[PDB]
Order: sequence, then structure tokens, then C-alpha cells
Amino acid sequence: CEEPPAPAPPPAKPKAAAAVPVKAAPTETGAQAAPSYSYVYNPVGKRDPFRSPI
Amino acid sequence: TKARIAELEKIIGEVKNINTRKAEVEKKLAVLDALRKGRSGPVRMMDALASATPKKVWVKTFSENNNAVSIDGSAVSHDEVAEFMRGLNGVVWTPKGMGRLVDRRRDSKTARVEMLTSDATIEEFPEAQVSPFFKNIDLQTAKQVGGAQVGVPILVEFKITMTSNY
Amino acid sequence: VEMLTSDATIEEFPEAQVSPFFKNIDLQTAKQVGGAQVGVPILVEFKITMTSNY
Amino acid sequence: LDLELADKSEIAQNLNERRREMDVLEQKLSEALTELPEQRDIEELLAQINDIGKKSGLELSSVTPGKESVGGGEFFARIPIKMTVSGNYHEIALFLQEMANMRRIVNVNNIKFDSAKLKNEKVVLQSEFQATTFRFV
Amino acid sequence: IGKKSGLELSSVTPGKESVGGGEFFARIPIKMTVSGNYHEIALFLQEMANM
Repeated sequence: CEEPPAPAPPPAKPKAAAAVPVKAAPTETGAQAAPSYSYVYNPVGKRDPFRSPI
Repeated sequence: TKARIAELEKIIGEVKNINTRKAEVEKKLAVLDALRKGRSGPVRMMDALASATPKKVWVKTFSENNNAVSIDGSAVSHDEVAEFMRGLNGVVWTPKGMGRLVDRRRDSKTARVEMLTSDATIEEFPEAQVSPFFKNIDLQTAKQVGGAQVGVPILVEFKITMTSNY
Repeated sequence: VEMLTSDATIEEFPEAQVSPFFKNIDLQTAKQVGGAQVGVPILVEFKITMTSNY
Repeated sequence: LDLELADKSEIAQNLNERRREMDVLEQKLSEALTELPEQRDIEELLAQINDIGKKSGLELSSVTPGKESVGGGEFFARIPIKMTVSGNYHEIALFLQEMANMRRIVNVNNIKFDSAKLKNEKVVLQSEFQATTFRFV
Repeated sequence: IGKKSGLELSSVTPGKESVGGGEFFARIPIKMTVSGNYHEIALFLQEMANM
């Protein structure tokens, strides 16, 4: 068996732990967006048409 | 060990430096695409030579009959055509009468832009209203015209008919 | 070219649209013509009818 | 040693996935995209489109998925979804604005709608909106 | 409040949040569509304004 952990070392974990870790990353990462927002819009304005045609 | 663990602390330092900057590029640009729509917005469909323009945006055709105006236009999106349509009226229209001008539109015999639905004779019930002066019958049609490799318009072509008051 | 369906008179309701100037009625037909040992065309022969604007 | 070798492949893959979308996010004057997080749940997108349609009062006459745009990006296959709903102008404006306020990557673009009644005896607007999400390659 | 005022609630339609309707708040508008008598709609309104 392996003990409370193994012997001195503890041992063997070059196998357990080596074909584990893992690979972590650990990817503390890919969460939720606020996204972002665009802005509106450019006119002054006028008349022309449509003054005469109404 | 101590070599490649260092390698990995560095590579994950990258991956994180990374992941947090994405969520900001992300949102900055969503803003930017709202704003390009905010600069297309104040601009277009239909070329003209006018100092001041009587409408918020330009439009295409305008044809009246001293009781109603059948108009033909275009707007920037599902928004400025919504702003424009809200500024007028909104109606549950019911028994429509067919008349020889509709077919002259199907004939092409009265010049216009046959993206458009036809008609100009019906009976109207108010749904919503913003101008006390205007009874818009409905946004008769609306179609976002993309363009081609020769050029854009990308905007929403539309057609409306509206009887004023007095 | 009597691969083609016929006709040119009907009444049209819009489904989708890209040119504000053109009312295509439908892709009236389409048939991929392979050819023979004397030669190819392999392509899709087709027929469309369309009313423009004004 | 052997766990650290796991972390190296994990983080090298996370680096590749960066390059993937950070460089796409740095993209330039042309078409421009919305942000792209790894959404990677489509059926919930269809379901939530159905829900916002129902609470807007619209009859969802057809939802049709698309093909992935194999040449629509080096780091992402765009799947377009064409939705086909009928009702009132107020209600379709509503449906659109709700899909544009969703928490998923449904970028609505080219819109159309028209009056579905031949004879035109009652108000009704069939509406066809195109909206797409951006899976990875 | 619609039901106890006697009105038929023909449609309730939520809105979109007003992303530029405030720096510290997204306003959600709700458009309500109820039918009945003038007294009853005045009633429905005053009850919603007393909520």
C-alpha cells in the first residue's frame, strides 16, 4: 500500500503527481463580459427641400 | 523541475495578462461598433445637394394628394426608422381598398422604387401616437439593402403612408 | 432553352431582399448539367424572372 | 516534474487560444466584429430566442440555423441563425432589442419585415432577422 | 390591479433596458395594454401610481 503518505518521500508520487499536475493552468480566466457599447450620432440639420415640397 | 515550473509561471503570467485584456478590448469595441452606427446614423440613403435638410435623415420619394402622403425612404437601422415611425403614429389598419394606382405601381407606369409595397387607401385605428397632427397608417415595408462589392448602402430601405391633419 | 420552366406573370410577396431596386419572383429552375465524354459543362443551368424598379 | 509537464501543455494551449482571439480582437478597418468570448452553447441560444419571442408576443414561424463560415475568420467559425417571427412593429422592435440585450453572442445584423396579408385586411408584419454567433474554428 | 379594476389585459410587453438612459441605472420600460371603461382605466392608472 501507500501510507499516511508513503515512506519518507512519500513515495511514488513521481507517478501519481507527475502524470497529474494536471496541468493546472489553472485557468483563473474565461468568465463573464460587460461587453462594451458604441456611441450615437452626428447631425446638425437643415432645410431645403423639404421646405418647398411641404 | 525548478526550470520548467518557472517556464510555466511565465507562460501562465502571459495567459492571465492576456485574459484580462480581452474583456476590455471586447467591450471598447462593442462601444466602437455602436459608434460607427452613430456616425452612419446621421447620414444618408439618397444623394442630394441641399444646405439644410427638412427631415432628420434623407429619404427617397415623396408623393402627396392633399389628404395623404405616400412616402418612400430609407433609414440607418431598426432604430432610426423606429425613431422616425414613433415620431408619427401607429395604427391597426383594416379594410383596404384596391385602386388603379396600385396597379400603375405594379405596371411601373408611375415612376417609383419597387422595393415598395403598394397602396394608399384604407381605414385606420390608432394603436400609439406621438404627433397629434399625423395619422401614419403603418410602416408599409422595410428591407435592409446590403449592396455589393461595387459599394454599400447597408441601410434599411422602407416605405410609409401617412395622412396628416388639417 | 427548354431546360427552363416557363411563365412571367404572377403576384409576389417579399421573403428576403438585397437590391432595393429588384423584385426577383423566384429561381424558377436549376439543373446541374454534367455533359458527356465529348465534353463538360458540369455547372448548374438555371432560370429566373425579375421585375426591376421603375 | 510530471505534474509541471502537465501545467506546461495546459498553459501552452491557453496561449494558443489567446493568440486565437486576442489577435482577432485587435482586428482592423474592414468588417468589424463584436467581442468574442467562448460562448459554446447553441441550443440555449435557440431556446432563449424562442423565449424572448414568446414574451414579446410574436409567433415564431421558423428558426433556421446556418452553415459555419469556414472563410469568415481564421480563429472562429461563424454560425448564422435566420429567425422568422410575425407580429406587430412594436413587438418586433421589442424582440430585436431583447436579443441585442442578451448575455450571449447573438449579433443581429441584416433585418427585414413586410406585411404578411395579401389583401391587407388586418395589420400583421412577418419579420426575418439574421443573427449569428461565433464558434471557434 | 388590472383584474380588480375590471379591465381585460390584452397585452403586457416588456421593453429593452435603456443603456444610455442613466449612468447608474438601466431603465426597463413595460408597455401595458388593457381595455375597459374610462373610469376603470383611470382606476388602473391610479392604483399603479399608488403601488
